[PDB]
Amino acid sequence: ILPIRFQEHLQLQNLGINPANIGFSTLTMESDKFICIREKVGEQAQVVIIDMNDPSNPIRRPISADSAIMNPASKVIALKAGKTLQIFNIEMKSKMKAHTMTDDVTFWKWISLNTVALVTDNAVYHWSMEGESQPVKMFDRHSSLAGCQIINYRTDAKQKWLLLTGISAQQNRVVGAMQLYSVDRKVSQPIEGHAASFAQFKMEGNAEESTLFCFAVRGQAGGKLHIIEVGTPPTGNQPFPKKAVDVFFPPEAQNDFPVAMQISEKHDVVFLITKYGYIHLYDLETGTCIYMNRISGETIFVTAPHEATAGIIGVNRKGQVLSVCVEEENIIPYITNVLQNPDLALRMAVRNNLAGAEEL
Amino acid sequence: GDLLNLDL
Amino acid sequence: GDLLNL
Repeated sequence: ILPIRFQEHLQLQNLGINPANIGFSTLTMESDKFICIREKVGEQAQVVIIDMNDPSNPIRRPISADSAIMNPASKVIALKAGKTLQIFNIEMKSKMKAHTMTDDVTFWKWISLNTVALVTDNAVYHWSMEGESQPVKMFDRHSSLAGCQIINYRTDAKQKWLLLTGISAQQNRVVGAMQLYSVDRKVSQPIEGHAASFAQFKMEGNAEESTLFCFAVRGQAGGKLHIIEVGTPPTGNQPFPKKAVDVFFPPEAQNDFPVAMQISEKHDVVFLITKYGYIHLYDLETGTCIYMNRISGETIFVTAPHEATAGIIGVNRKGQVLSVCVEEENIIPYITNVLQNPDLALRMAVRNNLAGAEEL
Repeated sequence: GDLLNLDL
Repeated sequence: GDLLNL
């Protein structure tokens, strides 16, 4: 019995997708509802839109864009070409917005149901779809990300803590460089790190939720996972005690590093995936490592939250679409009998109303 | 013009 | 660090 459940959802090559177009610059997955792939067929560029609820009937349309990202919840697509941004509602067959930036947008993504984040060489912007809203500058980029490949951008629930991540080669390894920005303080901090997420967590005894920042890093000395409260606690709350724990890489994976993180607020667990397809599960409250294993031969290059199970969904270089979530009937007995940690098993059983700690 | 060619 | 002490 394992504490997690692995599932294959689709094989993209079986829907006529060219394997050469299955990668980070051409395939986007902004949520679990859609996958978008840019393909060139003859002289004509096209977008293929896969509805994950009806995947055998994809729409293919002509485009002239360098990047396409679908809204997390609706058939509303954003397209760009250099500095030119355009937004379309597909069901309404209409152009809803257009904007031309001063600088080329090098990376973008949806950070909520109605807001797109834009990254240029110099700065980060947020653009709301409400009313006649225009892009608003959030902060200037820090010099420590200069020349990095930008791989991610994330925020907390309230959009008060913002996090930009890039990577590059230094001393024959992949080094991550993050910029954490506080909107209320108007201050940045540079941090060495590879993958991260924010989460809301209500501690025993507190009236208000804590906002936590979790990040994983493979540094010059080994892997580490940090879980730390950002800002001063909501009035009347105890502060969350910070945790720092090891992240294991085997001796034969000397070049591997963290590429993705998703946190389940249903189970209060952190899912970590590495470039070469290793999956780790940690407890959010303590940082205790619950499980690790290799689950993809091919590299995983994009992930999202998997709504139905509160797990993680992703796509590998072969075009396998896969998910991992907590196995609710097994996790508590596993922790008790295989990890031999009755304290953690009892805590998780009562905290998240899971069955299995009636006999320890 | 448009970055997407809409069907109709 | 300004924002966080790691």
